[PDB]
Parts: sequence; structure tokens; C-alpha cells
Amino acid sequence: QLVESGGGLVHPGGSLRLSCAPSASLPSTPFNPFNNMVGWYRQAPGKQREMVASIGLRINYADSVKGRFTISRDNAKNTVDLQMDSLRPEDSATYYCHIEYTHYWGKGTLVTVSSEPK
Amino acid sequence: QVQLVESGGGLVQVGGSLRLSCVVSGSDISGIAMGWYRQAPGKRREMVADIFSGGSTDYAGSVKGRFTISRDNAKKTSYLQMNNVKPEDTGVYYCRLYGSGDYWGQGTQVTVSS
Amino acid sequence: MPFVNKQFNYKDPVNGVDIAYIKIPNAGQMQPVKAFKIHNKIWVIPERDTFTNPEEGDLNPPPEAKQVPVSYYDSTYLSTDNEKDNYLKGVTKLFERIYSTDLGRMLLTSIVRGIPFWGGSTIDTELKVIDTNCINVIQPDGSYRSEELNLVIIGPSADIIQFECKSFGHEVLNLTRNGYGSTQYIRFSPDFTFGFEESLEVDTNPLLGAGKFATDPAVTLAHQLIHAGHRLYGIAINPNRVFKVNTNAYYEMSGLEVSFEELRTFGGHDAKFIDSLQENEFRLYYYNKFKDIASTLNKAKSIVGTTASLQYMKNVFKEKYLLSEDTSGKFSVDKLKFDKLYKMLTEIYTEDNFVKFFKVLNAKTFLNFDKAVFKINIVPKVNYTIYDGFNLRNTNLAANFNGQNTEINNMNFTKLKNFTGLFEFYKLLCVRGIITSALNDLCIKVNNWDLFFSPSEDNFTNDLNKGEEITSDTNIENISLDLIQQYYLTFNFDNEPENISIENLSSDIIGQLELMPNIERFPNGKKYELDKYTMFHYLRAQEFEHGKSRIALTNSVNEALLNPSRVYTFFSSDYVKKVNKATEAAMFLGWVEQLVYDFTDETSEVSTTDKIADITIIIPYIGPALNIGNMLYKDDFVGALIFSGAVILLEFIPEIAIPVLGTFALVSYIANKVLTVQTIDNALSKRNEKWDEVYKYIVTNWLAKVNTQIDLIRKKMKEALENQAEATKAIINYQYNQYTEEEKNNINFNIDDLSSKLNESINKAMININKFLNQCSVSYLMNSMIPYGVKRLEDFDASLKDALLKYIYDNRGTLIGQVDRLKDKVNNTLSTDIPFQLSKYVDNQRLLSTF
Amino acid sequence: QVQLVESGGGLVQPGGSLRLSCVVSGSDFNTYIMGWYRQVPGKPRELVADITTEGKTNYGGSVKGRFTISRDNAKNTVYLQMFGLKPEDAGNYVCNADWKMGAWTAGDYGIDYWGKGTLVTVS
Repeated sequence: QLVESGGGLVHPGGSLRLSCAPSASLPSTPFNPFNNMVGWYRQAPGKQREMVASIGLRINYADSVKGRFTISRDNAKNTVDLQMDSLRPEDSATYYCHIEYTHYWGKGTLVTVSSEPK
Repeated sequence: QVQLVESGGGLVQVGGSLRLSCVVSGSDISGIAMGWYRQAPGKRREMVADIFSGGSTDYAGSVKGRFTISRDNAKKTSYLQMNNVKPEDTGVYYCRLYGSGDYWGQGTQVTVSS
Repeated sequence: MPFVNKQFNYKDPVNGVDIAYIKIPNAGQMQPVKAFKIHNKIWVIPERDTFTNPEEGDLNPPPEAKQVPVSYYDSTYLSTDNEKDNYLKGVTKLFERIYSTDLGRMLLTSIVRGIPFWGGSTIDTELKVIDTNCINVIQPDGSYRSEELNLVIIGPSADIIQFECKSFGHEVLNLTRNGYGSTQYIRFSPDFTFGFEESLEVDTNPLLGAGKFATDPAVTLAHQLIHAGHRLYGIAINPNRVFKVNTNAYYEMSGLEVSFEELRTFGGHDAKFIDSLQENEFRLYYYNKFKDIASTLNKAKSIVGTTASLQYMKNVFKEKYLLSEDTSGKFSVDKLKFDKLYKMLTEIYTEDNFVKFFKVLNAKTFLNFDKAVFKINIVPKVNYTIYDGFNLRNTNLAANFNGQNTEINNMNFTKLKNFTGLFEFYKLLCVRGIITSALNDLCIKVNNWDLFFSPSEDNFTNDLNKGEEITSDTNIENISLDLIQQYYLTFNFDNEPENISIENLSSDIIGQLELMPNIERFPNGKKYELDKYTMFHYLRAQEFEHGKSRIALTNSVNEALLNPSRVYTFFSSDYVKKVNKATEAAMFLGWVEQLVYDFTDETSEVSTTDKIADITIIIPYIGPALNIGNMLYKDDFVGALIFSGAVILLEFIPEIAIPVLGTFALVSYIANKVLTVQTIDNALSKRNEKWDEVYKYIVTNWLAKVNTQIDLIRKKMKEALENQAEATKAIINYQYNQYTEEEKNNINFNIDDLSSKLNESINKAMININKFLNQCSVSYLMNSMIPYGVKRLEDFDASLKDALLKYIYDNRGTLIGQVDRLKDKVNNTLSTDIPFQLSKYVDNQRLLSTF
Repeated sequence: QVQLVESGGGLVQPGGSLRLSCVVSGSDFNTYIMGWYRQVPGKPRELVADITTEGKTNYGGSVKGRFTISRDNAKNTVYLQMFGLKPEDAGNYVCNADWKMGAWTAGDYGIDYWGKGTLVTVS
């Protein structure tokens, strides 16, 4: 499987950096599945899951997130990261890492984006 | 102003044929339905046949197959052909123009006799 | 406040009031059937209809297959108490859902108010019930009482999904169309629904589901209830009024029976297929029929067969028909009140408008034919609710009509056998062998409802060429959500006609269903020899059936039609050899990744242009996808579009006949200034109406003859894209299953991810394709249809200008003081065109935003 | 609004046991027809057990005596004791507050309340 981290609570306009790496139980022979195209997804409660960004031959972003989120690879650390700037309330969701076109999914990391209530 | 003038009408022998005619003046007929009604004494006036501007027709069930309604838009005319007439067909027949007014012919007696 | 104010269970005991065995009008002698009075004037009979029609007693498939795209038979459906309980609850739930909308509240209230007229007597002073507008209600002790009735929902006949409104006729009166009205029997099932393809709403919902969507049975029931409304008010359009089609050419349907009554009832664009001349003729006809009702009420002096009084019964029908009544008691039809009532019954109560209140997905035109039958169950709240239907709030089914998507919400839909075989009704289209090279003919079967709708010229009528007489008196003449709310506010809910005591009828009520126009079978299997590949060949070439070997894409239409393992693509040669190449396990996921990219790049390509009037984008692959314009190449298509314009898309060039416009004859009033001036103003106003009428006529012609063509090309572009996705999927999948079940365990491949991505790319493609085809449709209207109109309108203007200027001169004596002002008015008004605004003639925010 | 907060869901082994509980905000709890529904991705909610205002119980066809639903009005809480868990019991277990609205229930309309659910996974 896949382990994900970086989630948390932030104000609108704030930043978070999500991070996804394979665990030891992700197969490594005869292939390393993680070298293939990886995408980040999100899903809020009662709503369908949707892709936020993917990184392979190309880098694709959900139109909502274009200009605000950055997906990147770190080979040294073996991760796929999602830098999220200019966060907005409606971004709130559980975010999941995914190897594209497979059944490999992370269990998710929670992202909450709210103003403190006055 | 709008006038409907009927012509034709019984006496007519049971089983016989007969045609009623009506010419409209003071309006163009085109785009407007027409119809024939009849009224026997003491009874309610009843639609007998309808004909719309494009030629499509409607009949009272009990005259279907015996009566034929027709019209001529250029001539501003309608006619009702009556075949195989029965005693139930006796009465006063009226032509109608279904316009924005009450447009009826004078009424013409048709009397079926044995 | 709820419409159904009581819980009904099929096994509930009878009470002879709202739960009872009943007998309805019948040709022979029918056995009592258990029924439920779910609201005043409205009963539900959960039985298969083997009763209303003596011929239709058998629930088996017919000898000759019915001529409809989708039919379904099962003689065992609705034979058990549990099924009948579920039927009753489904129907009841659908009434509450309809009632829960403002529009349905209105419609249902009109229905309850629309009691069939008491024109049973032949004496013209007597009111009397008509027998066949009643039922007999058996009491628990075995006696019976007779009751009046407006509406009955019953189970379907042999064909389970044939939903229709039936009615018992009269030997003299044509009750459904003479203003009287009659008790309506709707064959309906809440237990099945239709599936249809939609691709229009993709711009608003880019995440729209793949595959078939299910019709919300509330829409279907509302549709039949609309019919029942027309028929109860006796304003249904005779079914001998049909929108006839041309059936001769290779690309045209073999047959299509769609009634004017159906077009009216659908609303939207469909209703506008009917021109103004026919429209006004209907209205005037029904107005006079209502006048006859008022008149027979005025001469009614007695009532029989009830203790209810004469003034009460007269008032019942004053209310139904919204008659006026002066202080002496004389009833009349008010022109304005009639117009509003008729407008509400026929233009406010439409399927299209119900779809807006329900906010569901629905076919946008009758021409988007049903494609499948599904088994459903809407009684459990986890499946369907009164407020949200299938699209349950606060769930993943709430958005994008996901609840209606039979693939996403698959547990709610079981796809059943369509008893209309795929090529039960078809044409055989053959590209002559010599064309392909001699070599055999390339013959394919095309399902009837995949062919083009080509309306006969005779459907379109006008009196544009007639002259009219301008007078001092001459009379100078849309359906929004606000307008509907204004009509809503005129409704008094609570106030319904009473259930009155009538004298008992015969134990058996003798009844025969309204005589229907006999309909001919279409010719079937007609063969065409052709000198080109058609759209239909290019589309069939993109299909495949079940097979053992690996599919390969090819850029040759010919090769694909000859080889079951070869599928035509309009994609690039590069795409062809990439998908076709043997691909080892270690490169599989990157290979899949690339194909999706490529699929997306090819299907989302858009060319912009400055060279075509009212067309600013072009989708070039539409050319080779469907062989548009019989030019097999993208480059050929782009250039052909810029050269010939939107016409190259058309299967047929429409006839658009605008004659010399009739001349205005002005009446002279030679002794009266005001009247002479009013006459001149009237001529100007009538001229303004003439432009409007001409424009409105051309829009009608465009919608029915041109826009329907583009609509089908749009549907077929979606089928092509789906075909490409399925083929690419099948190949990718074949390649995967060639690997070791150790390579496969590492490559944890999920074909669902692949399908979802390709569907997304198909939606994005359809966004562009829809915008493009929208532009083409409007551009054809603007550049190829409307100009014929404006030329005729400018000739008319010029002619009218001369007439009015002459009129002023001939009456200069009478017009002393004003000659020069009236000249300016006439000259200014008739110098410049009345601009065409599409939004004045259609309310499609889609075709409007193009304009 | 009214909130439903479920607890007790987790990873269980076939034959294993689970106790679900759900607490409800507001003051209307004694009015509600409380229910437990199971839901798997791409599938509708399906009734597991519910309990009336008077405490009468009803179980889905597959329960077969294995679960017990109960309510404590004083704690505004409904419970589902589950024994002998099977792979087909796996899913998101969602509590539901429903009530009568004449001929219908609020659920039929449906403006009844649903929690986010507590996941049950079977090893």
C-alpha cells in the first residue's frame, strides 16, 4: 500500500504540503508500481471522489486547483508531494494518493480549511 | 360582416343521398375550422361533422361512414354529403365557422321519409 | 396537505368508500377488481389491463412485433399481492412527488376540478351524467353504489411499458375533443422505466456519467397526467393529426407516428414544430366548444339522476371551464379567461416544464428515442424519495444526475430484454461494391430509430400570402417560471367538487373505448444501393461484437466492415499503431497512460476560425468520424466547412417556402381624421406583426427540419466516441490478460479507472462538439433560412410604403394638419428592418447563448 | 441542525463481535424511528435494524438473530450489538433518525437525518 501525510487544519489562504510514499508491503518485484503515474485525489463526505493532480509523462491539474496546487516528485525521499497554497474552504476533504489505473490507494489524510468562527 | 348561407336540404327518401352546402362571406375561411350540426325538435344541437383547414375531419360516431364533410378554402365553401340517411337524421342542420365570433348558417330542414 | 392523505396497503380490508372492489365500463361483463381511491376523483387499480379493451386480453407478445423502439412483455408481472402492494405504493409515492411541485399541485388540482360534463341527455334543457364516466363501487355487504370519477391509474396491458391514456367513447359525442371531457384511464407502471442517452448537459456537468440514464417515472406519469388533463377538459387534439414524415430516401426513417397531441404535451422545442396557423385554428375551435358548454348551461332547466341541485351542477361547470356569469345568471366564455386556461392546460402543463420543476435529466425531445427498459423499485426510501427522486441529497447521487445513471446507480436498475429486436425494423443500406474498389456490396442493417426525421412539407402551413384588410379598429395583438408562479396564485386549493350521490347504474356498465384511427405498418427491410459510404457505414465500422481474439484498430472503414476483429477509428495513424502494438508487462501502465493522453488529445482538438458566419470553432475529426460531406479527411472537412458553410452537415436541404407576402388593403374613412390616422398606425403595427410571424414560421421550420438533423449528428458523434473508448478498452484489456498472474498481481490494474478517464475525455469532447454543432445550427438558420424571409419582408415593406404614402395623399384633405408627420412616421418605420432576435422565438438558453 | 455521531466501527474477524453506538443532538430523540443502515461504495443504503418510538424492533433479512438493536432515550443514543460477523456484513454503518409525517415518513420525502457512519471492515 501507500502511506500519506501532511494533512491538517489551516486558515483560508494558508498552505499545506501532502506527501505520499510506498510502504514495505507495496510489491517491488518484478516491478516497482510506484515508478508509474501517480495522482492525488480528494473526497468530501456525501460527494464523489475527484482527481486533484497527477504526475506522469504529464502533469495535470483539476481546473479548480490550477495555479494553487503543485505536484512534484522527490526521488531521494521516494515521495510524491502535493503543495497546496491559497487554500479555500471548499478544498476541505480527505485527500488520497493513488497509482493511476490500479487498485493501489492510500487510506487518506484529512485536510480542513476553515476560518476561526467569530 | 360574417355570413354563412346554407343551401340544399330534404325531403329525402330513407336510404337516400343528399348534399348540404354553405358559402361564407365577409371572412377568409383559411386557417379556421368548420363543421355541421343538426338539431331535431326538443333535442340538443349536436355536432355532426368537423373539418379543419388542412382537410382533416371528425364525425359523430353514428354518422361515420355515411356522411362526408368537405370544404373549399378558395371558394369559402363547405359541404356535407349525406348517404344512406335514416330517420334519426331528420332535423335542422347548421353549418358553423369556428372563428372568433358566433358564426352559424340559417339552418336548413332535412326530412327523412319512408 | 399531502395529496394522498392515507396509507394504503393492498391487503387492507374493503370499506366501500376508498378501498373497494369496483366495476368500470366494459364491453362485455367484467369481474370486480380491488381498487383504491387515493384522492377525491382518482382511483388506482393494481391489475394488468385486460379489461378496457376486449381484443387485448392476452398478456403475451403479439403475433406481429409492435412498431416501437422499445417494448417489454411478461405475463406474470403484477399477478401477486406483493407486487400489487408495491405497485400501489409506487403510484401513490409518484402522485405525492408530482404534487410536491408547484406545477404538479396545479395540474393535479385541474384534474380533480375537470369533471366530465353532464351532457348525457338528448333533451336540450336537461343535465344528465354520462354512464361511462362512472364506476360501480361494491360495498362490504355485497351491494353496490355508483360514483362519478375523473381518473383511474391501472396496470399496463400486454406491452408493460406502453403507457397511455384511454377513455370510453360515446355513440354521438367525441368527449375528449368536444369540450365535454370523459373519465380517463391511464395504463402505467411505476415498476419499470426507460433508459436514454444524453450528452447536452455536459458543459454544466463535466462529470456526467457514461452510459444510459433512466427516465424518472414521475416525469412519465406527469406526461400521461397531462394527456388526461387535456382529455378531461375535452381539448385533446384528434389523433388523426399526426406530424407525417418522408420515408422514401435511404437516410430517412421507414415510419414514425407522432401525434400533435404528443408534441403539445412534450412542450419545449417539440411543441414548436406546429406552426401558428394550425395553432390558432385549434385555440379558436376549442373556444367555440367551450362557448357551446356555456350555452347548453344557459338553456339547462332540469337535472336528473341525483339529489344535487341544478344551480350546484351549473356552478361545478362554471368552475371547471372558468366561465363568467352575469347577475342574471347567464354564463359566457370570456376571451381572456379562456386564453389563460387554454394556455395553462397546453403550454404550462408540459413534460418539459415538469422536468424543470423536478430538476432531473430527461430526453430533450421525443426524437431522442428510448433505448432500453429497466426494472426499478422506487418504493424503498433508500432508492427514491418524494423530493429527490433517484438523486438523493447529501449522497454521491445528489450531483450530476448520478442517481439516474444506470451504471453509477446500477443496484437500482436491471436492464431487461427489449422485445423489439435490434433489426426488427430496419433499412438495408448497401455501398455498391464497385464504389469500394466488382467486390461484394457492403450492406448493413440500420435500426429504424437510428435514421433521420424528415418532416413532410404538408406539416407546414401558412397564410403569409393572403392579403388582409386594415381597419381603424384592427386588432393589435412567454412561459417563464415567474409566469407559472402567477398562475399558481390564482389557484384555490382545498376547494374541490363534492362526491355527490347519483342513482345506481346497471350492475354492468356498458362501454367501448374511443374509436382510434387505424395505423398502417411501415414497409420494412427496404434495400438501398448507394454510391458512397454513409454516416451509418462509418458508425457501424466502429463497432465490435463478442470475440476471442485481439481487436485491432484500422483507419480503413472498408477493412473494419469486412473483418469482425477490425474496428475503424478516425484517430491518427500514430494512435493506430500505438494501440495495436504488442506491449510487455513492464511498459503496460505507461502505455495505458499514453493512450489516455492521446485519446484525450485527439478527441479534444478544436480549431478556431474567422472565416465562417456565426461559426468560430471547428471540430475537424467530425469529418472522418461520420464521413460528413463525403470527404474522408480532416483537412477536407475543415476546408469544406469554410467553403460551403453549415450545409455540408445536412442529410437533406430543407425546403423553406416564403411566398410573396399578401398586400394590405387600407379602408378609407373620408369624413373622419382620427379613424384615418388610426388606420395608418394599424397598418404599421400589423407590419411589425408580419415580420414576427415570418420569423416565427421560419424558426418552426428550422427546428423541425434542420435542428433535428444536427441533433442526431450530435448523438452519433457521442456514439462514435463511446465506440472508440470501448475498442481501446477491449484492446488494453486483452493485452493485460496476456501477462503472467504474477505480473498481473504486481500491476494491480483497474479497468474501472481506465473507463472513468475515457468517459471524462468523452465528456470534454462533447462539450466542444455541442458548442460547435450549436453554432452550425444557428448559422444555418441565420444565413440560409432567415434571409429568404427578410427579402420577402423587405419587398412587403417597400410595397406597403408605397400604399401608405398613396393613402396619405388620397386622404390629404382629411389629413389636413398631419400629412408631413404621417409621411415621416411611414418612411422611418418602413426604411429599416425589424432585427431578428432568436430569444423572442425560443427559450433554450443553449441556442440563445450561441446567437 | 440535528447531528448523528456513530462509534464502534472497526476491523473485525469473521465470527467476531462489534458494538455500535450513535448519539443524537437536539431534543427530539424520543420522537425518532432510529435505524442502522449498511452502505458499500457504489451501492444504496440497506436497512440492518431499526427501532420504533415504543421500542419495537425490525431486522434485515440477513441478520437472522445475530444482532440486537436497542435505544436509551435518556442518553439520546441507539445501539447495535453485533455477533458472528460475516464478510457480507462489511460496510459503512450509518445511523438514521426518521419519523412519521402522516401517511409517509420523513425518510420517504426524504428529509430525515443520516450520520456519516462508522466503517466496519471484515478481515
